[PDB]
Parts: sequence; structure tokens; C-alpha cells
Amino acid sequence: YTYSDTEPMQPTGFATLTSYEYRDGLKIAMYGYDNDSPDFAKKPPADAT
Amino acid sequence: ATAILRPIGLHVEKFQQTYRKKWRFLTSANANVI
Repeated sequence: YTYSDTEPMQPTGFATLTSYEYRDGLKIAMYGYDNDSPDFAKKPPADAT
Repeated sequence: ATAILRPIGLHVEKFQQTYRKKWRFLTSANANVI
């Protein structure tokens, strides 16, 4: 969902993020990027932390 | 026979010492950041 600013807990629409993209993002949060990735620092692996 | 001398060996003095401290430490809950 997308949420309203005044009411952060109220959905006001749908994000375009698909199921494949959602699960890929969750996987990257779980395990992190490769060491050569410029965005490596963004997601510390939850499997390690 | 009455042993007037026997091998008592060297005089060695051993001293045992104990050192105690109590410390109170404050630790920050640092985030896991790369």
C-alpha cells in the first residue's frame, strides 16, 4: 500500500511494486548485496546481523 | 642413626596476592550499519 502523510497507518492506494520485486527486495534485505555493489552499505544482511 | 642433617633444600618464599575491582559500564545500543 501507499499511505497518507497525516495518517501514516491509513492506506490510500497501491504501490506498483510487484510480487517478484517485493520478494527480491526482501531477499536483499535478508542477505545483502555483493561486495562489488556500489549500494552495498544500504542493506546490512539480516542473516548476519 | 640420628640424622643430624637432612636435605631440607633451599629457602623459597611464595607470596600469593589477590586483586579485585568492581566496574559499572554504560554501553550504547549501536545500530548495525555498514
